[PDB]
Amino acid sequence: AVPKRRTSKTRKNKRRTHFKISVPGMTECPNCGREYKLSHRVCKN
Amino acid sequence: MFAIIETGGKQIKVEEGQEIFVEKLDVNEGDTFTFDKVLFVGGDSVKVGAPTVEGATVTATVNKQGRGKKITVFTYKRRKNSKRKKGHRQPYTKLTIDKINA
Amino acid sequence: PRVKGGTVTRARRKKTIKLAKGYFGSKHTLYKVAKQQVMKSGQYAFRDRRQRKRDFRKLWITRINAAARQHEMSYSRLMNGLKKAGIDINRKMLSEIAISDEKAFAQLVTKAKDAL
Amino acid sequence: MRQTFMANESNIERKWYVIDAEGQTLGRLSSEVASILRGKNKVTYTPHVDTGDYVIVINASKIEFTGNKETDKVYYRHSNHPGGIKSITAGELRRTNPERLIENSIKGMLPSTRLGEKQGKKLFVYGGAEHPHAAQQPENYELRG
Amino acid sequence: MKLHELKPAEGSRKERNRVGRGVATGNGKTSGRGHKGQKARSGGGVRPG
Amino acid sequence: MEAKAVARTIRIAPRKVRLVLDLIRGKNAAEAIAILKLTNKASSPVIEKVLMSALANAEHNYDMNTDELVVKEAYANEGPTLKRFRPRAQGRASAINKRTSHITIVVSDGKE
Amino acid sequence: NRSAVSGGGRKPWKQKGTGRARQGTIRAPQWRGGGIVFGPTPRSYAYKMPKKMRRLALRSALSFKAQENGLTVVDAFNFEAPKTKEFKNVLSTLEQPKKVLVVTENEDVNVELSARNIPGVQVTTAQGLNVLDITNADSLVITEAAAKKV
RNA sequence: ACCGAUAGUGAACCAGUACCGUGAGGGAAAGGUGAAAAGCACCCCGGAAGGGGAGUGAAAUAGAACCUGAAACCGUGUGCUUACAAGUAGUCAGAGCCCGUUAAUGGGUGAUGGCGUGCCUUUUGUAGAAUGAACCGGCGAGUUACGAUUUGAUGCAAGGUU
RNA sequence: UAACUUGGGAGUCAGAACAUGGGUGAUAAGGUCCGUGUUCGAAAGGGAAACAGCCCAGACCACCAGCUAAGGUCCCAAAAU
RNA sequence: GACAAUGGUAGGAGAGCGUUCUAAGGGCGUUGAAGCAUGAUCGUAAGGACAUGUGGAGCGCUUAGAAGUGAGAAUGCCGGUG
Ligand SMILES: [Mg+2]
Ligand SMILES: [Mg+2]
Ligand SMILES: [Mg+2]
Ligand SMILES: [Mg+2]
Ligand SMILES: [Mg+2]
Ligand SMILES: [Mg+2]
Ligand SMILES: [Mg+2]
Ligand SMILES: [Mg+2]
Ligand SMILES: [Mg+2]
Ligand SMILES: [Mg+2]
Ligand SMILES: [Mg+2]
Ligand SMILES: [Mg+2]
Ligand SMILES: [Mg+2]
Ligand SMILES: [Mg+2]
Ligand SMILES: [Mg+2]
Ligand SMILES: [Mg+2]
Ligand SMILES: [Mg+2]
Ligand SMILES: [Mg+2]
Ligand SMILES: [Mg+2]
Ligand SMILES: [Mg+2]
Ligand SMILES: [Mg+2]
Ligand SMILES: [Mg+2]
Ligand SMILES: [Mg+2]
Ligand SMILES: [Mg+2]
Ligand SMILES: [Mg+2]
Ligand SMILES: [Mg+2]
Ligand SMILES: [Mg+2]
Ligand SMILES: [Mg+2]
Ligand SMILES: [Mn+2]
Ligand SMILES: [Mn+2]
Ligand SMILES: [Mn+2]
Ligand SMILES: [Mn+2]
Ligand SMILES: [Mn+2]
Ligand SMILES: [Mn+2]
Ligand SMILES: [Mn+2]
Ligand SMILES: [Mn+2]
Ligand SMILES: [Mn+2]
Ligand SMILES: [Mn+2]
Ligand SMILES: [Mn+2]
Ligand SMILES: [Mn+2]
Ligand SMILES: [Mn+2]
Ligand SMILES: [Mn+2]
Ligand SMILES: [Mn+2]
Ligand SMILES: [Mn+2]
Ligand SMILES: [Mn+2]
Ligand SMILES: [Mn+2]
Ligand SMILES: [Mn+2]
Ligand SMILES: [Mn+2]
Ligand SMILES: [Mn+2]
Ligand SMILES: [Mn+2]
Ligand SMILES: [Mn+2]
Ligand SMILES: [Mn+2]
Ligand SMILES: [Mn+2]
Ligand SMILES: [Mn+2]
Ligand SMILES: [Mn+2]
Ligand SMILES: [Mn+2]
Ligand SMILES: [Mn+2]
Ligand SMILES: [Mn+2]
Ligand SMILES: [Mn+2]
Ligand SMILES: [Mn+2]
Ligand SMILES: [Mn+2]
Ligand SMILES: [Mn+2]
Ligand SMILES: [Mn+2]
Ligand SMILES: [Mn+2]
Ligand SMILES: [Mn+2]
Ligand SMILES: [Mn+2]
Ligand SMILES: [Mn+2]
Ligand SMILES: [Mn+2]
Ligand SMILES: [Mn+2]
Ligand SMILES: [Mn+2]
Ligand SMILES: [Mn+2]
Ligand SMILES: [Mn+2]
Ligand SMILES: [Mn+2]
Ligand SMILES: [Mn+2]
Ligand SMILES: [Mn+2]
Ligand SMILES: [Mn+2]
Ligand SMILES: [Mn+2]
Ligand SMILES: [Mn+2]
Repeated sequence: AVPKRRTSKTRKNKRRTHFKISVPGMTECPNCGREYKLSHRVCKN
Repeated sequence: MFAIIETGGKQIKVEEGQEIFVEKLDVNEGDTFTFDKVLFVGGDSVKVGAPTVEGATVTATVNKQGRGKKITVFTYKRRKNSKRKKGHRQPYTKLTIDKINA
Repeated sequence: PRVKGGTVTRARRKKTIKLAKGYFGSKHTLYKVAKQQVMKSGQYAFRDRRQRKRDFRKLWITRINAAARQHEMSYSRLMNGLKKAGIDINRKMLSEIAISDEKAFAQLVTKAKDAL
Repeated sequence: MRQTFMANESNIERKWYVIDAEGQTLGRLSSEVASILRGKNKVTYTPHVDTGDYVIVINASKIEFTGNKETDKVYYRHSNHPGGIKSITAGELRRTNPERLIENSIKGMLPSTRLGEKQGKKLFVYGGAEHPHAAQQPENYELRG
Repeated sequence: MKLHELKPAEGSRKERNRVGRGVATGNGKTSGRGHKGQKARSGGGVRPG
Repeated sequence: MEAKAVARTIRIAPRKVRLVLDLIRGKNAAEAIAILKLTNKASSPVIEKVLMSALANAEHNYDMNTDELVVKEAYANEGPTLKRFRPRAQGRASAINKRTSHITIVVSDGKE
Repeated sequence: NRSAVSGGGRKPWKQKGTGRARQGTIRAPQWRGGGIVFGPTPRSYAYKMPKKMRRLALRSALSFKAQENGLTVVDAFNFEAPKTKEFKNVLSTLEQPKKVLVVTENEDVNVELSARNIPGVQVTTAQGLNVLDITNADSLVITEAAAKKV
């Protein structure tokens, strides 16, 4: 099966509104500097 | 007050002092024209022409003798290979009114 | 002498595109599509200019019908009586009168009931 | 575009009117009320806007028919499911809440335009004699022949 | 007749006709329809059947 | 004035780079670097290096205070694209587009 | 034309089965780098006129120069000079033909004056006679024109 | 009164060459910085690529994939607008908001109302569910030679013409 | 208010419905074959809900003027509750 | 100045627009040509100008002459991009 008519720039963009990526949940290292991902390790300091 | 002068092919309700537009009068640009057909006269003390309120007249200074914006007149018949395109600009006379029934 | 393409086609086409302005997406962009929408546009406007003359006459007439009903008289009889009295006023006029001067329209009406 | 007047929602006003349905035939009430709802009965009428007045029909329960419309007149309906013409109800079933009788009947005499759909929201029907809507202070309205 | 002003005799020379150059021109099928406006165009020089 | 920097013909497709770019756009430069370091997409390190270089010559060249800096604008544009194939069944080949893109970032203070 | 172009003669693909257009040659006119349809080819561009007509043209041109301004002169001198420019002390204008009776080489090497052209009368073309602006026949050549073109 | 880089040779470039076929054989694409290499010393971010300064230059918004740099196509910013509405997308009517012209009874947007089934081909008849076209660009079809005939024009004329 | 003569250039030789006089079929066909008339083809506009062939009527162009035709006049929807 | 006519497929007749080159005249151009872009400009149509930006060296106008002279469709060819 093939598309029977080309998608318009408008249709194709409407189809894409949900296709983002969410900004990662993140938190400041207490007194270390570089921030890290939530409930994840604080690294080597 | 009101006019209801019959100035083009059409009736026109003029109020005196308001510039109006009408199909061209071919009278020179500065000159004063008078409208000799007045069908009605409003405000206080109305006269109702049947037709033309008799002797009543509207006076108007001529303002301009222009032609309106071009309108292309395009047209076609599908699957028949025919079309016509004609430009058109309809000539007019703009003029301010002054003194109704005068 | 060979003659090359050059300018001409592009200016013809660009003319056509600029002609197509409020148009939806590809209708304002591609020459083929836009040429078609402009052609049809011309035809539509040509007929519409003619019909518009009617579409206003009817609106006037309904306003007259209303103003007449208000004085307990149908538009049919109002126009017949205005004819018989020889009033020869316009419909656009008769209605703008009914809007901007009730006393006057009432007077014309009374003129119309007379000679009926 | 020489000089024709066009009313708008800055140059407009719409009153509230009450209408007693008892003793009235359905259709001949309905048409009249529809024209009321549309603004057809004023010289300020102008097609691209709603210039109509508000209408409350009252004693909707007492609207009456001709013929054997108590029977014979069937109102259909379809659910968009197969065999779904759940459809039939006798026109007689104005006993079953008839605010819908008059509402549907008038509403079907208004244009399908979205403006027309909003024009039809100015209707208010009640089978009872009292209506909630005093405050809007409706004037009573004679039903012309 | 100053050579930057030459003019041909008042009745001499009409412009040549170019078929197949648009629809307004009045030729675009060019001429005929559907039959032996094919290129060989052989009505065999003088004959019927 | 308010400084910028650009990386050209990075070999990531523009659709892909743009996803990471949207998170960063309009943000304070510090948290922009954070979101960049944590977002685990392929374009993130590249975009990071670009934003770093941008803040860098925003200081060494135009001598702005680095900490007050904001990501005024970021985007990616189609670059030239390398064109390759991919042999298929029945012996047909078919197109593949290794696309590339120009990434741009512009940091800022106040108007003047 | 397509018969000329360096290729051709194998069908690019079978008629049917391809989902492509029919094609016969890679050099057919709608192809890039294909043959040309009805291009220019070499040919004459030259035509006969009745002889009397040519003579009429000539009288017409000469008498044209006469009805405006076409002057007549003594005759020639020596070897090779830009003293011909000095010769239009006689006050000829920017475009001129000298008309010698028969090949006055030397008068002929009054040439690279910007816009002057001398021939013998046995020549005397309608064109040269026409861009002309101001002609100068001398006398021998003038009488020879009058002899031949009567 | 031939071409001017899809032209003109197949070949303006180390063409009968990349490439393809066992072979005979088939057979491309690909020209342009600047007047001058003066082809960006040096500082900076980067492993590099690439970039911002600083410089060369009339110009690098001429920086080498380099004259001009159209369209399709991809993006970033926003002025008007849009989540009760059935749309060949426009046209006619028209409020609101924003703007200020090759100043003329101006420009952008458009709540809402009227009307409204693309184009081409081919057909008695096509919105057609009959054909064709993804889109944009370039290129792509009555010509020339000779003869015949007819009309117009010009010269002579019982002659005209080589 | 045309007609005919001579010459240059043509296109056409698939027709369609409706009405009507008829053959064929079954006083079947949106059938078929002839006669006559209109319309379509090549005809936009109004009516017949929509609807080449029906009814009214033939668009040089602009107008927010008027009278009409077929068809209409409670509401959708112009006009007689 | 009245008056009449002006729907149209195949098709016949007419008058014109624009493109490249040529001839002659007359001009513009680094104080910025062609080209490209934008605009609320003009003509009954094809089409013609003007201003601003870009561009960096060529080009109009008039009269005539000659044509590889006008593209949206060929499951057309090449290229780019969806
Ligand atoms: Mg719009
Ligand atoms: Mg057009
Ligand atoms: Mg009952
Ligand atoms: Mg033929
Ligand atoms: Mg073959
Ligand atoms: Mg000498
Ligand atoms: Mg020649
Ligand atoms: Mg083999
Ligand atoms: Mg470093
Ligand atoms: Mg380093
Ligand atoms: Mg610099
Ligand atoms: Mg630089
Ligand atoms: Mg409007
Ligand atoms: Mg609309
Ligand atoms: Mg003759
Ligand atoms: Mg003769
Ligand atoms: Mg019969
Ligand atoms: Mg029969
Ligand atoms: Mg018949
Ligand atoms: Mg019709
Ligand atoms: Mg039709
Ligand atoms: Mg309706
Ligand atoms: Mg020009
Ligand atoms: Mg100029
Ligand atoms: Mg400049
Ligand atoms: Mg322009
Ligand atoms: Mg010519
Ligand atoms: Mg094509
Ligand atoms: Mn998006
Ligand atoms: Mn072309
Ligand atoms: Mn609907
Ligand atoms: Mn012609
Ligand atoms: Mn024709
Ligand atoms: Mn054909
Ligand atoms: Mn034929
Ligand atoms: Mn052949
Ligand atoms: Mn034979
Ligand atoms: Mn294989
Ligand atoms: Mn060959
Ligand atoms: Mn295919
Ligand atoms: Mn070639
Ligand atoms: Mn050339
Ligand atoms: Mn080549
Ligand atoms: Mn080129
Ligand atoms: Mn060089
Ligand atoms: Mn470097
Ligand atoms: Mn410099
Ligand atoms: Mn490039
Ligand atoms: Mn460039
Ligand atoms: Mn809403
Ligand atoms: Mn529907
Ligand atoms: Mn509709
Ligand atoms: Mn065509
Ligand atoms: Mn189709
Ligand atoms: Mn077929
Ligand atoms: Mn297709
Ligand atoms: Mn026959
Ligand atoms: Mn037949
Ligand atoms: Mn029958
Ligand atoms: Mn039949
Ligand atoms: Mn008979
Ligand atoms: Mn036909
Ligand atoms: Mn019709
Ligand atoms: Mn006819
Ligand atoms: Mn109709
Ligand atoms: Mn029907
Ligand atoms: Mn209809
Ligand atoms: Mn009647
Ligand atoms: Mn009504
Ligand atoms: Mn005609
Ligand atoms: Mn007519
Ligand atoms: Mn012809
Ligand atoms: Mn300068
Ligand atoms: Mn040129
Ligand atoms: Mn010039
Ligand atoms: Mn061509
Ligand atoms: Mn194409
Ligand atoms: Mn392709």
